[PDB]
Amino acid sequence: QKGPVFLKEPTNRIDFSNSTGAEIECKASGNPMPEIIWIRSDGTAVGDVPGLRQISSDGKLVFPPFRAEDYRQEVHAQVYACLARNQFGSIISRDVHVRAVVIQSYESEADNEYVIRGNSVVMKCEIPSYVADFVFVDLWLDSEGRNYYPNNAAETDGKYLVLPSGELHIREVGPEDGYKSYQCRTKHRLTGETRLSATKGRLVITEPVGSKAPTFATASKISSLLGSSSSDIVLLCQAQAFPVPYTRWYKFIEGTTRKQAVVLNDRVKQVSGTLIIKDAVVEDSGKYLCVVNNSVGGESVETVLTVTAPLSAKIDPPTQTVDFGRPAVFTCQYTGNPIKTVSWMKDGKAIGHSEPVLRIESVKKEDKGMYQCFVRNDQESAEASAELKLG
Amino acid sequence: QKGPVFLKEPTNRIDFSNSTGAEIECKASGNPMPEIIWIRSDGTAVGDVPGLRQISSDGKLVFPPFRAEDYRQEVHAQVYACLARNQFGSIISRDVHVRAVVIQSYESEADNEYVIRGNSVVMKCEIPSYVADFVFVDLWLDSEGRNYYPNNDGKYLVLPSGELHIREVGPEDGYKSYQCRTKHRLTGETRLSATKGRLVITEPVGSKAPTFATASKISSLLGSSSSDIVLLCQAQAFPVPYTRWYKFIEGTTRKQAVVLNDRVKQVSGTLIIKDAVVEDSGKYLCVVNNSVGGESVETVLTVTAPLSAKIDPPTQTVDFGRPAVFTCQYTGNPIKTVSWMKDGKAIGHSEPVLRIESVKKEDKGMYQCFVRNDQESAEASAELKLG
Ligand SMILES: *[C@@H]1O[C@H](CO)[C@@H](O[C@@H]2O[C@H](CO)[C@@H](O[C@@H]3O[C@H](CO[C@H]4O[C@H](CO)[C@@H](O)[C@H](O)[C@@H]4O)[C@@H](O)[C@H](O)[C@@H]3O)[C@H](O)[C@H]2NC(C)=O)[C@H](O)[C@H]1NC(C)=O
Ligand SMILES: *[C@@H]1O[C@H](CO)[C@@H](O[C@@H]2O[C@H](CO)[C@@H](O)[C@H](O)[C@H]2NC(C)=O)[C@H](O)[C@H]1NC(C)=O
Ligand SMILES: *[C@@H]1O[C@H](CO)[C@@H](O[C@@H]2O[C@H](CO)[C@@H](O)[C@H](O)[C@H]2NC(C)=O)[C@H](O)[C@H]1NC(C)=O
Ligand SMILES: *[C@@H]1O[C@H](CO)[C@@H](O)[C@H](O)[C@H]1NC(C)=O
Ligand SMILES: [Zn+2]
Ligand SMILES: [Zn+2]
Ligand SMILES: [Zn+2]
Ligand SMILES: [Zn+2]
Ligand SMILES: [Zn+2]
Ligand SMILES: [Zn+2]
Repeated sequence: QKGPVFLKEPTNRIDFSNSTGAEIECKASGNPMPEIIWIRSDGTAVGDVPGLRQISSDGKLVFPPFRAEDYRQEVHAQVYACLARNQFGSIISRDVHVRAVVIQSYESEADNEYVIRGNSVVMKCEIPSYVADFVFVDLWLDSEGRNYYPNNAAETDGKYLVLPSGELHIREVGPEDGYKSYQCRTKHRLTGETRLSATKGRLVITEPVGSKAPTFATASKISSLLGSSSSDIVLLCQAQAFPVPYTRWYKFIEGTTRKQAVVLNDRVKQVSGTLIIKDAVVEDSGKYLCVVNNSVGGESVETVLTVTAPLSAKIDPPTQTVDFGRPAVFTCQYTGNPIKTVSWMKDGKAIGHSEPVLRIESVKKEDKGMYQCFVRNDQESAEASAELKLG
Repeated sequence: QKGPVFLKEPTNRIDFSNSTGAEIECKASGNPMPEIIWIRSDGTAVGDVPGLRQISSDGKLVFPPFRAEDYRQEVHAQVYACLARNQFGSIISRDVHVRAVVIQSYESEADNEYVIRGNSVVMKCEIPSYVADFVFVDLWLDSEGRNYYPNNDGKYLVLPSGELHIREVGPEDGYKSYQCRTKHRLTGETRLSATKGRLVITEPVGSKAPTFATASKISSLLGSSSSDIVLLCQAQAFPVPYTRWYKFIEGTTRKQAVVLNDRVKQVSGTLIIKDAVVEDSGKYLCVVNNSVGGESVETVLTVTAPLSAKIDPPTQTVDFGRPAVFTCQYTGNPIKTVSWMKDGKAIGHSEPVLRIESVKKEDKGMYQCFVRNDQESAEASAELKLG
């Protein structure tokens, strides 16, 4: 009757630990019911590797736990896929990127941050490059025993705020905050075990010796950051000075030298120089300018934001019947941000086109089969299925 | 008989401590002996605040040393200027910005850096942002007593920006401890790192895709023309990756790799430029790659040549209604905005070439060309006589 249609596909990124292991599933339907075949991204089938990779009873790729010594790259750190197939044609899933990571002991360095009294500060949990993806801050803790818990910012009103980007924001530091010391404890999203910071950060408060220029923590006059759609994103202004200055956030109008001021809502909030875009959307993207002036002068810093949305695609029509000699067109409709490549596939084999509209002019008995459009950006991809028929 | 021009033009930026003190001197030229007046940037004149600001004889301005408590902003941190006058009119001295520093007893933290063996790492001893305008790192030291040095053997290297670079990080390197010595440029007072940097060497096991220190895909940087400039690439991968630095073309997606030679060198992921030119200014790209993966980061760069200029002709005479023109020959990088002023009065034109084909009776006097940018400046003048 019909061709294979993908129901449950795995996720673009599958990460796990050598102690846990993983078993991933792929589901397709149609008449006759297709059989699920596991393959690499280049379309080559994968066999067992006893102790590492084994295909189980029903259509399920398994990665049992393993010694750190038994780690094998081509098995664990790999690009995978899922192939559903029957009489009509074949289809491939979105590329499934597996990275299995052995448990590797890590430590968090809470950095002492220099400040002038009256200025607000943000102190950071320094985390190594390699665990940064798998680890984040569970909470903040001081020497006095007060836990500062991380939160979506509904209420930005308070002395202490733990913001979603993982830092601890303190409004207008003073002597009372001077002899307090702070720990950050982090959680591994695979293991789920918590670890306190080894070194404790402390606020070092200088006094308004002079009156000076605004000074950012770095010489960088431009930055960039990325955030998801539903996430609460945090831009930063780390500017420091005396006398304590005021912050103004602006957003650039695209492709021109003309700026515009950021409108604050119960959605968009400001704390010190910290801008909070909480409950974001793609249109929040653009070039931003933080501007801090004081009595002695002023300086400014650019920031490039890009909001990403989940890639999804649907082919119109899911199926169509045509007669020999008549044109048959397929149109791939997509969402998510950003987009780089849209590409077409036939029965598992590629067709060079960058266009969302696939147009065959005169059908052939050759052209009968299954069609797919592949939408992709660096960190993500998606798969929509389609069938062709003849008369 | 004739009008003024600037012979002695004090430095654009002046810094000094409370213990040292400082002084400035400004002459020009011309006839009769020009009135040398010191003015704050907006043309209001400035008098004495004795003990700090007072005008010494010769019409020169001195800043005597002072205690910390007596400090007041308007005199110390401020932008001053200078002006000369005859019947020929006035001319303004360029941007002078002045600062003074009370001793904060600066502290410097040596930051622990966590690394997978085989990967080259950069160590930064972090100086606070406010004092960083002066203090720099002269030397680095470890537990063994090893003295490193600026270097403007090929393993351990300190850069012109002051950080310490290590390549092929081994187990021999990590279980040491590191600390840096910082010297202040307005005093000469040195000091040793408060804390001691520990290098944690982690055992590579599972293969890791290249990751950077921060999520930011871009950075900006700049330096003087004659300076040796560094471009950081901080990347850690297992397998240890290979860093290839490209360079873009202005406002285009076009790309080319770069020319490794005597002036433009490379160490690990670090692209180093020796004594440079404004022609090196541009937008670069750092791509890191290994078997598992790897990604890219781009770095903006600028080079700054000194601002200077003059007007052609330096002087001329004209027939009352006959054309008179002045063009500003400019150099230095970047060049933001040229500005014209009549006897210090601000009269706008954005063109390097300004002309008057119709002369009034009152246009007799001095004229200037101000070449300006964010923090920097230069000035030169010309004058038209009516005959
Ligand atoms: C996945 O790979 C991991 C290594 O990358 C494996 O974990 C390691 O396993 C070895 C021995 O199998 C442990 O060494 C033992 O340590 C215990 C004491 O406990 C340890 O406690 C923590 C670990 O969380 C830490 O403080 C120290 O490493 C302690 O050693 C001793 O009693 C033993 O005699 C032996 O020395 C490693 O400690 C451990 N590393 C970890 C957990 O980070 C893990 O077993 C692998 N999984 C599978 C399924 O093979
Ligand atoms: C705050 O400081 C910024 C610079 O850090 C000022 O922005 C511009 O600065 C350039 C060069 O310094 C000038 O050419 C522009 O004219 C400035 N902008 C404007 C709109 O004039 C900014 O003006 C300062 N704002 C305040 C209130 O001090
Ligand atoms: C070097 O790393 C890049 C980053 O993944 C590899 O991939 C290309 O990266 C460029 C950006 O510099 C993109 O424009 C291309 O689309 C990427 N192509 C692919 C196939 O990923 C690149 O292949 C690496 N170079 C090698 C392996 O020689
Ligand atoms: C400059 O200020 C510091 C601040 O403590 C002080 O110790 C020093 O004596 C001052 N210098 C003079 C010359 O008074
Ligand atoms: Zn992919
Ligand atoms: Zn630090
Ligand atoms: Zn799909
Ligand atoms: Zn200036
Ligand atoms: Zn650190
Ligand atoms: Zn001059």
